[PDB]
Amino acid sequence: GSSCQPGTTYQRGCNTCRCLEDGQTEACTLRLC
Repeated sequence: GSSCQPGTTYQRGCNTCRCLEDGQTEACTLRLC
């Protein structure tokens, strides 16, 4: 398995994240929480 499952969506605390196609990178929002 990779560090995230590509295409999955979840939260990191108050931020929303998406696992990118390489399963080793994620796109998150920029809230301070």
